[PDB]
Amino acid sequence: ESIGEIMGKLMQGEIGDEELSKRIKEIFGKRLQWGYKPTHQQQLAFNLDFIKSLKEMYELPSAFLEAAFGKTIKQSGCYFKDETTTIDEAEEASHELYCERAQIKDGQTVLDIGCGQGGLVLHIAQKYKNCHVTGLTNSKAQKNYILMQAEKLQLSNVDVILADVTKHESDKTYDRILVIETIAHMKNIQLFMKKLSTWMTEDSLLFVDHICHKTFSHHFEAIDEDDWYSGFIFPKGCVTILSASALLYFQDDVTILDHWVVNGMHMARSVDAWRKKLDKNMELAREILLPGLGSKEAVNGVITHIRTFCMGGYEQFSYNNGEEWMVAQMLFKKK
Amino acid sequence: ESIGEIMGKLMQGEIGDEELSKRIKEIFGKRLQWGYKPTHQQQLAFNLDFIKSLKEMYELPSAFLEAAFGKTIKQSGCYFKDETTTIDEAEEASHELYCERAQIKDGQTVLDIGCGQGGLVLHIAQKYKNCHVTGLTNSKAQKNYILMQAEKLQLSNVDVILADVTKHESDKTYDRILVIETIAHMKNIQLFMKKLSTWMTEDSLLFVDHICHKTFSHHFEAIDEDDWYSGFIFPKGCVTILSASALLYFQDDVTILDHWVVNGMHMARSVDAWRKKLDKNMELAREILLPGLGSKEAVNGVITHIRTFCMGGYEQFSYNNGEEWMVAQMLFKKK
Ligand SMILES: C[S@@+](CC[C@H](N)C(=O)[O-])C[C@H]1O[C@@H](n2cnc3c(N)ncnc32)[C@H](O)[C@@H]1O
Ligand SMILES: C[S@@+](CC[C@H](N)C(=O)[O-])C[C@H]1O[C@@H](n2cnc3c(N)ncnc32)[C@H](O)[C@@H]1O
Ligand SMILES: COc1ccc(C[C@@H]2c3cc(O)c(OC)cc3CCN2C)cc1O
Ligand SMILES: COc1ccc(C[C@@H]2c3cc(O)c(OC)cc3CCN2C)cc1O
Ligand SMILES: [Cl-]
Ligand SMILES: [Cl-]
Repeated sequence: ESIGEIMGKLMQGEIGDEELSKRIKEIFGKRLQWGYKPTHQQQLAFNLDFIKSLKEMYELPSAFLEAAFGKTIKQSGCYFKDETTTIDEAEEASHELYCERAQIKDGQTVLDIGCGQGGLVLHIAQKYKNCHVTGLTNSKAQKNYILMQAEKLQLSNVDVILADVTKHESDKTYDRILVIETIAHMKNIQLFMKKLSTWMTEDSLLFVDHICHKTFSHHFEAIDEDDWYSGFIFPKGCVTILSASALLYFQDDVTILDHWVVNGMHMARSVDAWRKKLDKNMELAREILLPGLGSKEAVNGVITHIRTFCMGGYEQFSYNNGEEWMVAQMLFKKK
Repeated sequence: ESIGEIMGKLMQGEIGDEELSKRIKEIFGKRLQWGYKPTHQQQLAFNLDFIKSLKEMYELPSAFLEAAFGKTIKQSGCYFKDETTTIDEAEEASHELYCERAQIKDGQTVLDIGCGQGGLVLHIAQKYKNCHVTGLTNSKAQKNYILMQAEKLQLSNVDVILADVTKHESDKTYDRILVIETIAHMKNIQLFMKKLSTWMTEDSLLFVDHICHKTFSHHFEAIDEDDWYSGFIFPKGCVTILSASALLYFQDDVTILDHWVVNGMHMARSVDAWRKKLDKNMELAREILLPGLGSKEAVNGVITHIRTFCMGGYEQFSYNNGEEWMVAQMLFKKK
């Protein structure tokens, strides 16, 4: 079977969920074989090579997003206490976790880099009325959504910077900088962390949450010629999965204070909840998308892409009961 | 069996080698059970707790040393290419490895912290005639030995500082600072690395080699009431075994450039070679020690201690084909 063949059946809805899950699980299995080395000597050689290599380097309508994601349209791993925890509850729990670990206190200036649909920005703004909370996003649609929500929620302490963070120049500093699942998209990590440090003072803290593998780093890209999945999900080579410890080697400009990981079952439950909600609201979703996409085929294409992302993410993060791919968190101060 | 009972039989030479090895292997096995956590979440919690805790904190005659250790009396893990590599060859190979990884070049000023009997100091001084090489040791006997050897070898580029490194104050800086298996003895790591950084310029490099476990950190101390070994070897709580990654969290004042580990079989072969050489020269060793110790019983005691250290070290570093306890190496520059 060629890529073309599998892609054909997938797009026609000819692959059942069990086969789809099985196929993607196998692809991730091959990544594990690629990444695990026989000795720690070899593991560190592999990991440091990757780290050294790094140092050399249309939008969906909000109504569709509301029908697939949770209440605040969080697009990052959430935190599920119970088997019965809803996605809305898991969003709030994860916001709370970030506030704790980043040591948010009322009255601080807070910058959220790559703030998405602004769930965390709105959470902090509501909980800490004396905080001034700035979201930074490269999407005008996202900025517009956040500002409307802030207006609706009677929040007066929210602003949004519309910028490519890699290009953004400012003299402004913040007490707290948060980066929630944005760093995977950063082409230039060393320069990224350096830039963030220039937006900190001696009293600031930087909190980063990133998708990871516990042991090794990898680009999200085809493992071989049999891998139809990786390039389907990310048609660009624009996504890097750092190991859980990779950022420890990026302390030129910031210094680590604390380090955690969150088991991958939380991410797995997140993507599962999105997949189930999209499935439930499938008819509605196809209706919402049709105007802006132009044809039922183009609508089916976008839905297949998002649904497959969730199915694949489930297999990735649930692998070995969440003990392969997971979420890493780090707290830093400025040098 | 109480500690007293096992200690009694050990001191009388009543425990055969097989039983001795077995007993010590079991003690190390219990340490592994203590250190490995079921999830990476828990592993990082355990490791960060240890790291946070750190941030709150008679001499043997040279003739005896010559009869137990290799030619340069290296008292650190050596590097064995072949099954037939001698300890003398393994000493030289490890010196060479340090020179490569620390990027030693002719003409540099070089400081070796806790230089022991000065094998590395003498190696660098001989190989790089334009280097000025300083050893720092807290032992007058060690200083005296190094200076005599330098005289014998017609070396003019060696000096030795007699100091407790934790108390040593100087304005002098060095192009290269080497720390070979000394950091385990450092009570205050954060302050240690800070002090070293004040002896560096922007052009300096710092190379650290330390005994480690690949996964977790631990004090070298009794694992329970059945552990007669740990306190026998180190009657003080003065030895810490850092994980292979622990020093990544000590980058307040220095920044990592590279990171390696050396499989534990090299250390295992080192202690094995010492044990075999001591055994071969046993009669001679007892003769050498008798004057300064006063009784045959006191001589037997010192020999039992050193021999058991080697037997125990074998089981520790050879555990799981060298993939538990091993040697970590890191290269840093100043912030
Ligand atoms: C996976 S989403 C996480 C969003 C949000 N932090 C959350 O937790 O829901 C990553 C976000 O980074 C944003 N982003 C990616 N590259 C960016 C860049 N160069 N500048 C600014 N934002 C960027 C994307 O628009 C996206 O919303
Ligand atoms: C395990 S030996 C390694 C010696 C040598 N680097 C080698 O590789 O053979 C560690 C050395 O650190 C020295 N040392 C321990 N604490 C010290 C201190 N506070 N100041 C200076 N030297 C110290 C000891 O005297 C000992 O020689
Ligand atoms: C459909 O568009 C998208 C929707 C959501 C995301 C979120 C992104 C993401 C990326 C993954 O590879 C992943 O593995 C399971 C999980 C997640 C969830 C959180 N975050 C880090 C990216 C998209 O590109
Ligand atoms: C007998 O006195 C001693 C002789 C040599 C040492 C060397 C010390 C050491 C300590 C260990 O616990 C160990 O585990 C196997 C191995 C080694 C070899 C290298 N170095 C890091 C310490 C002593 O206290
Ligand atoms: Cl990320
Ligand atoms: Cl050490």
